Amino acid sequence: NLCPFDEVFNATRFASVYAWNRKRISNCVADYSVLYNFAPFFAFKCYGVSPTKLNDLCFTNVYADSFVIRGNEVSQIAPGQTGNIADYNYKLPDDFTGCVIAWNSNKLDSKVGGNYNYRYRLFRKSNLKPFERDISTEIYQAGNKPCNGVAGVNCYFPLQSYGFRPTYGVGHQPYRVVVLSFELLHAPATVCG
Amino acid sequence: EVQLVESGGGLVQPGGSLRLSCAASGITVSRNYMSWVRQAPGKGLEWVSVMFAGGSTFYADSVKGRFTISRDNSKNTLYLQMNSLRAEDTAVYYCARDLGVVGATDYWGQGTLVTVSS
Amino acid sequence: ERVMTQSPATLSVSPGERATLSCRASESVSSDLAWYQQKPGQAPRLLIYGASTRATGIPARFSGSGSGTEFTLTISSLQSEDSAVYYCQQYNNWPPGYTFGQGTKLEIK
Repeated sequence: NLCPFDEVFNATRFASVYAWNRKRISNCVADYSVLYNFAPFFAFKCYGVSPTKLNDLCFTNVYADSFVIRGNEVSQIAPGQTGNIADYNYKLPDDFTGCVIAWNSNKLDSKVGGNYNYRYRLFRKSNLKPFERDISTEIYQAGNKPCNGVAGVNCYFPLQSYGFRPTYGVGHQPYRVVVLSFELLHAPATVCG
Repeated sequence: EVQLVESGGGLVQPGGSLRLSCAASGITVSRNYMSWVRQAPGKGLEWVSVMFAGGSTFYADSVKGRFTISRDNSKNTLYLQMNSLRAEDTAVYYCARDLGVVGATDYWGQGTLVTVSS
Repeated sequence: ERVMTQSPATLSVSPGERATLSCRASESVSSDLAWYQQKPGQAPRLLIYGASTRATGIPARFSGSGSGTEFTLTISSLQSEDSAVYYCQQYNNWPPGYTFGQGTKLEIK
């Protein structure tokens, strides 16, 4: 009756912080025996819940949101934290209870040819509401028209590459991050153990 | 033409306050990453402050806690309020629109001298 | 906070020849750079961003090179008005960040 956390974390296909990936866990026994107890976890921290109580806590549903960001930007995934990734890309609430985990994927997702497949968000018109998927293909602007008919000025594309390549230092090594949010709204709990 | 014009430069006694203003043309500011730079006479340059297109601002450490950036979106202009000017801050301040990886800082302002009484 | 150091301080080359300016970083900077030419009397002017991409309009006479922690700017044929100060600006942390250099003084004869 074990949850699919295994796959979730080991699928090694993580897409992007741009239009992140989600999963709604339900109908399982949340073991946790491996969670925050596996060996290669680098950083784990939850707000609102203690780890052992967590191992004994029980809930109605779970939301996991995995993505990949640059190591120097992990400090921006935090309650109400302000920056770029946390203001225009993906913003977690202020009273968010749950924990995040981050791995230095300095080998798994990188290529000498440039593992820049993912394009993070660097141009947004207005700050994000918490958990607002804003995957879009538009041209952010300054002049009248967008780049379809203009060039140079007002020809911006919000999806900018990362350029992950091995010479990059630690501060620029792709960290894979996963955030857990436990919802408790009036419903029978299908996740406890 | 696209330009940034500045005002507020002058002289004020130390510890006093001042307010720098920046007007733009042919380009929007509300949706443009703004960055105020300054230059001491004869020395290099240093990033002073930045305001984003959503409002979340940031400041350098040397001036943290003393300067506050704001912008009158209604008439397409930027502003920087200063306080507690000490002996270092005598410098010329520039207004810039910085894009970053997609084109580094380009459009700059004529500048404004800021010296103190003594 | 990567500290950039320019070199040499001064350079005097006969008109019509090449000119070489080095700017040295302390960390890794990959291809995050730019070059500014601040003709004496007004604000600087952007010449070449990223690694070597020539800003719009900027005469082809300029050429940038280098990567990692070391970069170089090269001018094909200096005309009389090329005399100015030049600065290498890094931006490895863009929101919010930049770090300037000490500048270089270039003259003619």
